[PDB]
Amino acid sequence: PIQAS
Amino acid sequence: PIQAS
Amino acid sequence: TGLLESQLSRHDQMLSVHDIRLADMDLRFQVLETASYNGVLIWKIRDYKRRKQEAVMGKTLSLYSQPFYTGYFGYKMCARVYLNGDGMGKGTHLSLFFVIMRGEYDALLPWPFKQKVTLMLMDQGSSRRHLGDAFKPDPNSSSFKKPTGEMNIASGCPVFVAQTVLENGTYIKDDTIFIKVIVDTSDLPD
Amino acid sequence: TGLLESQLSRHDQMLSVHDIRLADMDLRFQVLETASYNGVLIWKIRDYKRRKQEAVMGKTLSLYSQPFYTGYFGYKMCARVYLNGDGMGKGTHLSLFFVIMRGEYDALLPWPFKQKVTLMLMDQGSSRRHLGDAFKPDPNSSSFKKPTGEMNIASGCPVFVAQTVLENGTYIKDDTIFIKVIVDTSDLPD
Amino acid sequence: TGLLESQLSRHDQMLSVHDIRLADMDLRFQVLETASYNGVLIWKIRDYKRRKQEAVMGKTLSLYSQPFYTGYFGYKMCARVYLNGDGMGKGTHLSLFFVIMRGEYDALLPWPFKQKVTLMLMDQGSSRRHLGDAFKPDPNSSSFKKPTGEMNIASGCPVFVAQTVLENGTYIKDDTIFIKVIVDTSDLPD
Repeated sequence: PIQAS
Repeated sequence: PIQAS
Repeated sequence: TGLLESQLSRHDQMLSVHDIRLADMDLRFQVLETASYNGVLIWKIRDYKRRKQEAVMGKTLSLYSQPFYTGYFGYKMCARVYLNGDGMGKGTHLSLFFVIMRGEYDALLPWPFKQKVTLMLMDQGSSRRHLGDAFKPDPNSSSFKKPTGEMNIASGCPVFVAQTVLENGTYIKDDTIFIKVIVDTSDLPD
Repeated sequence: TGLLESQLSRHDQMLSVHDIRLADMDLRFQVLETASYNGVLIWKIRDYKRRKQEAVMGKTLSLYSQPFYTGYFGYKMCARVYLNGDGMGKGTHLSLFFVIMRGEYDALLPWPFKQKVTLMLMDQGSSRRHLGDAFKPDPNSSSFKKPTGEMNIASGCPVFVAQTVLENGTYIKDDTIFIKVIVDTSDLPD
Repeated sequence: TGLLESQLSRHDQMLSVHDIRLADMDLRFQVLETASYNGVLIWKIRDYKRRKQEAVMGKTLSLYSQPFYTGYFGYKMCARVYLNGDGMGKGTHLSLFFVIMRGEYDALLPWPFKQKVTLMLMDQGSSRRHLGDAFKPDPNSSSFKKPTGEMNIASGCPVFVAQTVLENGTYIKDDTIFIKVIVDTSDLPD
């Protein structure tokens, strides 16, 4: 689960 | 079952 | 003075547009306030005597219920009643019909529509002898095709209940009747 | 100028009515956005200090929750709180009550109201040690009769919780309390 | 005439405020009409081609879904989509993210948020071959803290689906796609 920029 | 007029 | 009249005219116009939009939102509230998402519709119809008469006179032949649904993003449905009857029940019966409406999530649902449908007129007397009739939709009727317009052709029971029966029993208290429609959802994969 | 003034007056009055309707729709939205249909109410009460003071000064003695429901067409109910207490609890306790309201489908529901009711003050602390009490509606009370006015007589606990307990514990947080009402619904038509 | 002009100016101002207020309840109606309280979001995105070009041009980089909930008084959540992709998928993928929002009942809910989340893009073709990806929120990510602002940092899948796949499959139909989020609600207050 990556975050948004 | 029957439809309407 | 010509300029003042112009601005008053503009304001009057836009006040008229706001008066419509507010009337519209009052209706939208009532639709939301009576919405249901478990496949069960209860439909309260007030002023039965005045409304039956409107149908005898051909002012308003039929009434529609508010929409109801099988889930939060499921089929959108409603009911249509003729208090003075339609087809082979005209003038002698109350006719009760089921309608599929075009719903926002139709591209995601099975078509044709195939859930079991139960139409009922509630008995407000203490006996609770509700009148009911169920049916399995016929996959070839255009009533259960994926909608192309706001509503499909209605389908149901033109001779649901005889008017004499309806009015002599305990279905009408305080000039009101209740219609219940039960769509079976236990086969629906959400 | 007589005509010009007349029209300006007409518009001002209509603009007043529109402000009223707009304000009443903001309130209708809030009610819809906090509605529930599984027989469980969560009531969020903000500005506790100010509001508790308005009950001491006798400005606002009691508060009402938004309505909540046992099902989409079930009993309409709500809760009533006295931040400075009522009856045998005035000035010493918080008082909490349960209220049956006149719903649109009352003619279709069992009377008297017989569902079990649980009143609760939520602990916002890590213990989550909620205060609560339950009861079975006594069928001889006019609290559970089929409503004839907007609301029935409230019924519940005048000495629900002592104010000293409530204010020294962890029930209050960011000047906010939560009340929970649970109506058992597992013996009714869905 | 100076007095007439002043009242005309006062009515014009109020008319503008009403026009804003009316437009804003239109949005509120659409949010309420698409609310879901069972933990499952279906998100309909119309005008794919135009909105995709808006993201490419940098006009509108991302779109937010309407909020959805785990219960009537549960977590508030939404979805975020980048049609032209974000991060390691900018220009080549569609990116799709889950967002915890500040909820009115946060003081009653477990933090960090630990519910399983499935992100999907629906197949509108007969295969019903939906693209999907589930994940268990990492208890240490700030994406799952008790919200302090309106929205936590979004978390999800930057390389959810490659654009070439998406646009060569049966996922688009009448210039519309559908996104589904399922939060598991089985281990919580019911």
